[PDB]
Amino acid sequence: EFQRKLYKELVKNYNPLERPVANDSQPLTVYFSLSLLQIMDVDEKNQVLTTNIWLQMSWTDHYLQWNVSEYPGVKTVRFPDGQIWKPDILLYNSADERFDATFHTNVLVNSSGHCQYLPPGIFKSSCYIDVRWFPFDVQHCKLKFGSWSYGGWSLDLQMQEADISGYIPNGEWDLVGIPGKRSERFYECCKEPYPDVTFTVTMRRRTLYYGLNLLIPCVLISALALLVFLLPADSGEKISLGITVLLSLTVFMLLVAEIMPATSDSVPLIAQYFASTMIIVGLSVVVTVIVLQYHHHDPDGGKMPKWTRVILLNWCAWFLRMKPDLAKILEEVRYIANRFRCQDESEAVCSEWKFAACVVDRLCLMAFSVFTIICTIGILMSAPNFVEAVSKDF
Amino acid sequence: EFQRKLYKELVKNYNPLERPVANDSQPLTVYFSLSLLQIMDVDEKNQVLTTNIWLQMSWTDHYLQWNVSEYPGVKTVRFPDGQIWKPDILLYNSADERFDATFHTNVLVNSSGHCQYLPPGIFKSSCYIDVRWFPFDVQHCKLKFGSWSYGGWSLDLQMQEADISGYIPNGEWDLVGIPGKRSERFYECCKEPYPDVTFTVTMRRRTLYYGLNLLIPCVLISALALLVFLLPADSGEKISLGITVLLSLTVFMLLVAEIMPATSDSVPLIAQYFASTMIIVGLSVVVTVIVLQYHHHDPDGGKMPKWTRVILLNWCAWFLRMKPDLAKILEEVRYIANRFRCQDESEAVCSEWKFAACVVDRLCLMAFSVFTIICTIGILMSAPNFVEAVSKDF
Amino acid sequence: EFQRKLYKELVKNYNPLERPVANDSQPLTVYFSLSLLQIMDVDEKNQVLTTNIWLQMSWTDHYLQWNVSEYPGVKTVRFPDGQIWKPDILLYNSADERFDATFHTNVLVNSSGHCQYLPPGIFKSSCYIDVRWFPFDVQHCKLKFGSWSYGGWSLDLQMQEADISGYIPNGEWDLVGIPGKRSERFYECCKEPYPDVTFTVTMRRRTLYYGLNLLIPCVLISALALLVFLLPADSGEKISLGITVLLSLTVFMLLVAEIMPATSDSVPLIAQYFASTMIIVGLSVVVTVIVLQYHHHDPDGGKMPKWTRVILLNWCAWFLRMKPDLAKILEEVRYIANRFRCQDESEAVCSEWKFAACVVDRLCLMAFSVFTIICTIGILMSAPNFVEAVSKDF
Amino acid sequence: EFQRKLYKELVKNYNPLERPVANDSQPLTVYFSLSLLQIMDVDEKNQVLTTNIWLQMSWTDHYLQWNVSEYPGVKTVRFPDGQIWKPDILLYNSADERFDATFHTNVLVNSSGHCQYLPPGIFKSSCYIDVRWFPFDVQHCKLKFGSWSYGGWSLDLQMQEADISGYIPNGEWDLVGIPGKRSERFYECCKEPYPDVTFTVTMRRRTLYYGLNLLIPCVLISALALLVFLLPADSGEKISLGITVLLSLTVFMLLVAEIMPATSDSVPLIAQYFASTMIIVGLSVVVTVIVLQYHHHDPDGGKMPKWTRVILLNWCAWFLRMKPDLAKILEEVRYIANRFRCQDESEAVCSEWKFAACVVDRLCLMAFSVFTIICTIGILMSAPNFVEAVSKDF
Amino acid sequence: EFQRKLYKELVKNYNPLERPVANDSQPLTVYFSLSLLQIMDVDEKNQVLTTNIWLQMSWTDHYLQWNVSEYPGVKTVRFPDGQIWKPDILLYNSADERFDATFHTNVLVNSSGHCQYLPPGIFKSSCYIDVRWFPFDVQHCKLKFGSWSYGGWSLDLQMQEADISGYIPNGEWDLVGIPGKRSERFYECCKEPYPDVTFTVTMRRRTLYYGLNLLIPCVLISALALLVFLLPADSGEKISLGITVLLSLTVFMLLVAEIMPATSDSVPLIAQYFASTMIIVGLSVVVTVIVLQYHHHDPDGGKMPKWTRVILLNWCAWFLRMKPDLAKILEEVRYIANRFRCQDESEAVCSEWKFAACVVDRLCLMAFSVFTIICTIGILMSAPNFVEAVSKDF
Ligand SMILES: *[C@@H]1O[C@H](CO)[C@@H](O)[C@H](O)[C@H]1NC(C)=O
Ligand SMILES: [Ca+2]
Ligand SMILES: [Ca+2]
Ligand SMILES: [Ca+2]
Ligand SMILES: [Ca+2]
Ligand SMILES: [Ca+2]
Repeated sequence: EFQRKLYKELVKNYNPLERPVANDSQPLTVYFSLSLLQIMDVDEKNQVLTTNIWLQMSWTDHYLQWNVSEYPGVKTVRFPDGQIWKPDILLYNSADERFDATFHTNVLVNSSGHCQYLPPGIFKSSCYIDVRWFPFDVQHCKLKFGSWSYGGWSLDLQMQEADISGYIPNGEWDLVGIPGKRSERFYECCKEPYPDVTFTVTMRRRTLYYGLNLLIPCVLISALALLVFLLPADSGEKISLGITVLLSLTVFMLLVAEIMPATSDSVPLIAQYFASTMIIVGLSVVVTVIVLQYHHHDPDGGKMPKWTRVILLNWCAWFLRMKPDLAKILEEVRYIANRFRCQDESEAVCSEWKFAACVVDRLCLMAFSVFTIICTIGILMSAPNFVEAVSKDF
Repeated sequence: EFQRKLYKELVKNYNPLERPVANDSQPLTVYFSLSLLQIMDVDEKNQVLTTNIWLQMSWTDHYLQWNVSEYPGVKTVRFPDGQIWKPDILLYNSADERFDATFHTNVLVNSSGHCQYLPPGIFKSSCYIDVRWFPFDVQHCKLKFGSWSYGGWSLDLQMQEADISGYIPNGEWDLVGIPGKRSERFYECCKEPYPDVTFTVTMRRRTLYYGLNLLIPCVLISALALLVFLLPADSGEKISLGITVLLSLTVFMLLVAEIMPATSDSVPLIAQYFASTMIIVGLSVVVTVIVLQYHHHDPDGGKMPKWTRVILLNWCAWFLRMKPDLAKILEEVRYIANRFRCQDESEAVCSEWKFAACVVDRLCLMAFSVFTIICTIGILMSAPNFVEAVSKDF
Repeated sequence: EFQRKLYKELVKNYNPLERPVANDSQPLTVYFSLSLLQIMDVDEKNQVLTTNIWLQMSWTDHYLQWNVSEYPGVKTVRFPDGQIWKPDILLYNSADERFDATFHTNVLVNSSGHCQYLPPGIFKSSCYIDVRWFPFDVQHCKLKFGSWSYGGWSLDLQMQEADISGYIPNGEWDLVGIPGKRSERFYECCKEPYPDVTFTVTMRRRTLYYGLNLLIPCVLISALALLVFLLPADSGEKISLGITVLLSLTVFMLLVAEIMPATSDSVPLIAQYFASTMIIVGLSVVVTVIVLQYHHHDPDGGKMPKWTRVILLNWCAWFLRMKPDLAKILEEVRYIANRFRCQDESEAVCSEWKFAACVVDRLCLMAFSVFTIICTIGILMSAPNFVEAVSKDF
Repeated sequence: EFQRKLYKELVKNYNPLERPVANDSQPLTVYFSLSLLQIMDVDEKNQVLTTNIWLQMSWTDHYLQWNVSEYPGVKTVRFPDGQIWKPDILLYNSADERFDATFHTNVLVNSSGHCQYLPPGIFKSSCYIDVRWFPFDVQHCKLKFGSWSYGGWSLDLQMQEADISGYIPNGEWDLVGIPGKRSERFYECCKEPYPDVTFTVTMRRRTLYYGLNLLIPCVLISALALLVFLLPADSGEKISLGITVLLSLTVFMLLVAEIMPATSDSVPLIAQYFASTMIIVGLSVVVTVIVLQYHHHDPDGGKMPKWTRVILLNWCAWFLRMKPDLAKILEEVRYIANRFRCQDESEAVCSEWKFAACVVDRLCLMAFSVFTIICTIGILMSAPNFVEAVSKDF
Repeated sequence: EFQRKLYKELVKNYNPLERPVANDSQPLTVYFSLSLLQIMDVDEKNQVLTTNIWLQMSWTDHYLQWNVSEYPGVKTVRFPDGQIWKPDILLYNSADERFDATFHTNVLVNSSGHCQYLPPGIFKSSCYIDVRWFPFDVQHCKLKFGSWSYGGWSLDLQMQEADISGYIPNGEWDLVGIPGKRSERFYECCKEPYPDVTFTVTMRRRTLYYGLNLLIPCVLISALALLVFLLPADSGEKISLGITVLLSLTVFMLLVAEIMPATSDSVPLIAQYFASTMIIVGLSVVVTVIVLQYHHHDPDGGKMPKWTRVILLNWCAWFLRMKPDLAKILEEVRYIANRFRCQDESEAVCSEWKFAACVVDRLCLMAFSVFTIICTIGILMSAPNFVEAVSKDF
């Protein structure tokens, strides 16, 4: 009886085109805020943040006011899209093909004209995603909101603190906070300035998944590449082991190339770590080739340079703690035995060259172990957020 | 004649904005429920549940009432979207870019004003998908529904049991049940509380497909890694077999990484099982390198430590039940034979070192077999739902 | 002059809400049918059938009637969506995010009120896709259609034979037929029953593509695995060949896992055939390891069990049709020759062990050939539709 | 002043439902055509042609006529969708989920009532894509257009030549032409026939990309498979080379399987060429196994059949142009030398068997070279359009 | 009070169909421009440029004028889509399924009738993407804009400089500039010409990511292929190394084939560089086979041609700076020693053939190093933009 009469009196002469203020010269105050429910996806390749957000706009409408004594029990009214004036607040850095992803809902309005409008939405926004320190990265994704066509002389956009009380954690991102800032900017379109309200979502990557799928797999494969330095040369499988580990390393390099944006603003930390690992395994194949040359050295070839027999077989070999008819028979058997003696001297030279290969294996075992550890530790702990990651996520 | 007259009388002065109650101060009771027809997809990567649902809302409309004696044969009427008041019940945790995925249909209304509204829909909802016990997991996906803009003082949302009579089974998920609960919650938006009705779909993963594509393939590949301990060392193919099985293991690790969400709330069971398997095969490559060092040991190198000739060649080798001119000719032939004797002693030392490699193969064959069985059995039967899975799905 | 006057008289007092019958108590008869133009896609992973369909609804409208003598040349009229009453027939098992995929078009209406409505559409429907016999499978995909909100007391849905005259064949599916059936069902929503009309599309998979991409590639790779039994052991490439063929077999297992739905209602025929093939190649690697143990057997190790020298070197080797100073010189040369004699006896034992490996190769060549043929033939001809496939598609 | 007055007079009593003809009994002539701007994509897997098209419809409207002397400067008027009658011409073989992909724009109308309507659009259409001769294929994709609900007694659809003046070439398809044909067909829906206008886009695949990504890579890999016949047997890498080239061949077979539709209307040319190449490399692995059996033949085994020592070591080896105490010492040394002599005869037999392997390598080098060339040339030049391709694209 | 009165007076008799000019014979001037905010994506495979753009249209409306003295404080008004006349400016080369991707917003209008309309949008446009010089390419993507249905006699489209003040850099593309040009063209549709305004976005690819993911990985793999020329032949791993590096090269060839459009307008620079690298590694496998033939040459086979013993073992070997009863015993031992002597001469011939293989390794090491460097440098520095790339991006 009363709800029917109010809806009829409130729409008399109403115009959703008119900005709802008593004095046309003043700007209309609009308080903007939002509630962050869920971070659905951070698309590092497309540089897009997907979020589930309820936006919160509130203002006063001069013409949507009634006396609750004259409409008993009628304290709030509701209006759908197009039936009352709303602020046309849009996400400026939308990455949605439709641009505006807001699902339109009612505007709630109480008897003093106070209007509340909380349209839900799944929003996609453009966010520079800084992959310099990935997977130990912190991202600061901006969500810029402002009236599209109402400047500051017409619409006084004000900011209120973001709501995270109903926020649902994500398993890949720890929300650090959603600080906001109201700015007043000029655009070359217009002489009037246009206020906006930007919310910056500070979200920290959780690193357990990436530790177990990217960082830890790489360390063990790096350790496998050092088993080439422990394989005997006579096994015949050093290059197979080494080059196969190297082919195992490209699957990870393509996994990173597939998830990282194709940008030149910097080189990700993961890229520097995988590139260094692949250069340490790629250099262990180069060293393996040199080792095999020493092991398979032709004894009747060039003698061992004196610099080599001291640098390897003395210094490094100490540091590593390795260490008438009867005369014709005589002539003929002497040839057989002398042939054996020549084979022993050639064999001794071969064993001497083989021992050099063993020393080079041990040296480059130690050398590549130090390179792996320092590069692994140095690259990973160069990230500002590495210590925080191992404390919280491990 | 009568259907035409009723549709004309029923819309006189009607307003789809007005909540349809006789006394404005009372809230309107709305019974919400749903019918689960089909679970279309559980997206574990995007944390999204897709379902085919008919929602069921029912209420009374004070103004949609007629006397069937005055409209003979006219017992029900129908109204499309926007022509009569409806409750704006929305899925709160929608994951649809449009947010609201409901296909709007008629509202059926009989002569006493009882309104029935059953819009079908394909819904996408946000569901925390707990992959801790995957593939023997049970999921509890919530579907939260409530009026967006009508609080409890206006809309008394009530719950009714979910319908599963027309439910069509899925081959990957056994519906355990769809219990629902009506809750009354406060939000920082509003001083009035807002009732909602949540339905939790309890669905058990069926594990035959994952047994045959993830778990069983892994067991056999684990068994293949133990064939390296049975390959003779002289074959020249131990590292090839071992490292190739290890490269066969990464295809599965990338298959899991591709279907699992990138989260740090826990490590899936499948991840722990594949990671342990890859550490058992990766450790069989380390042990294989040690075996080859023993087999290819230089006889003129360091002698065998006394601890090694007892631990392996006595204890473990028993447990495993393995086990003037004529003088110049004399001098020259004595060298040939003594050279042969030195070769036999060197060969005996080599065979002794080769026998150690064989014992180490058998020990690590048994040791890695126990590790594989205990890790396989221990990790799999640590799942609460493993026994149920093998009973129902196998 | 007359078309303008008819469109004006026909809309006087018309209501698209009113069901178009003269007697409100009777149900309106609606004949439903469809024309199948093209099967666009059978999505076995998502269990979705895509089809290009024109639906065919026809009924009578009491108020859309004129005398063609009074409107010369005006024999048919046309009305767009929302301007005249239509039946709200929907696909019940729609898999489209919008649910209703029908493109709305005109309703044609002649002078006696007969209405024809043929909206085209690309439809996606939920279809249980039975992959038990894939790729020799026949599918029976249902398309359930009925009025959403009009029960049987209001809408007498009747069925007419499906049109396939304009059907365009697909290269993967031979349409067997589109039988339909009208059913009358009750739902827990409603006390009134709701008729529906279901069309079952019986479509046979054409198997040439899958013969050439799945079945034939697998047979040849199975034959390659038997070449390991023909490779000499001294080549050093048996495990490389065997395990490489095994790695070639996983690419196919992942191709099947990617196109098959992740369901536990059964194991596909292709899964049983590839799993058996991979178990025959995986068992040829196990047997290869045993062969290499025989070939590389240490002659100074355990002697050959008497059961082995009869089972292999007699039975199977027949079946397969294989088959003062002068005394010091004397002492020293006798050692050299006796050392040679011991080497010959050790070599004879080695050749004896090598011959056992050759016999085992031939036995397991024959044994695995029979297993491959019987498993290949047995699994493939266990399909009811295998004989039909080779007759029609090959 | 005049544009305002014309828009007001022209809509008086106008009805967009009425077909715009003076005599209702006559059909309305509509000239249909189109402008082909760009071929966006030919989807061979989904059998869908995407094109950027402007459609061109023109007709006369009896009621949209004015005297330009009475509306000075007003020579054309414009009307948006729904405000004037339009022909409901649709693409019949649309593959778009919405079915109708036309972007609606104004209808231009001059003073004699002539209406021009050029809606742009991105269209997806169903096109049988004949992959028999891929990548040297020519496709004839039909675009069928006709009024959905207006038959020939109401709408006289006429055809005009297609415009390609603003056509923008594509790098994969050379437009050969867009011939059109107007047809008059009957459908089982209706007793009246329905004219349509079909345009067939004849487009020739440009083959440079596919020459460099499919055909040329395959030829070189085929040539690599012949290097197995040049590898010495003592290298120990024949199977590794051969089987690795075979694994290199499957990456291409899966690339083709991924881009080709899963159809059984024929076997593509590329499929026959890759299948023959893989059977020539797969047969070079079989022959390699036979070669290794000859090379590793046990000298104490079965003698060489006389047919083998003539067919290979005579004929083919000519064609290929290959080619008291002193008596105890005597007894003992005679054994040593006779043992050497037996080793030489066994070695001579081994070298004889090794020479057979070399001849078989050279024969099968020549034989597989001829097979590769004839199969490569024969399969490729069996395409009708191969000569055109190498002339235009190379 | 005044905003309400202006919105009411301004819509009296207004028609959004009427072009807003005082004199109908004159064309309406419209200034078109745009603001480039962000380049979202350059799709080289689909030939589509995605951009975030605000379009800027401005014109005068004769009927939207008021005296601000009569409406105090009312200086601007706003109108939504369909309520006032707008120019129907469309992107001509749109690649969006909807064609028009513009998000409609208000038109701002001040008291002298000046209208400003800045609809945002995410636009997809067809752009010929010239991949000839990829990854050192510069692209010139056109965005053609014009009124769809208003020709030059009605709509005088004028151009204004593009705004890039709010442009946000992209990590893959450096915006070089957005020059625009206004053109007046004729179309076969129409006798009247139709102005358009085209903006060409000149964007330079940033090459760090592609240097590290495509170019640098390829160089090192090319260097690895040269390690085959340093591996000793006795290692038994030359083909394994060589062919494995060749299989490592196909992963890159498929990565390029996946991101490049399938076009025959040219061969990309990356394609020529990878194809040359794969032909240098593929030719190092051919040369490796020849080397192994020399190393494994049968000493009892054909002698070394005199041309070979000079070209390799003299010239190239200097350039490279490589370098009664007692008579029976006598007869028997003479055989043993003469057998040894024959083995030494055969061994000397073998070592001579082995030395040739070593020289060929060193020659082809140097030769392939020069080929790699010249092909690497020559192909890369043939790009006009290579020097700019290394200066700016490295
Ligand atoms: C505008 O109105 C004011 C007061 O009503 C008047 O003085 C002024 O002349 C008007 N301007 C025009 C251009 O008519
Ligand atoms: Ca992420
Ligand atoms: Ca699932
Ligand atoms: Ca299919
Ligand atoms: Ca194509
Ligand atoms: Ca790009």
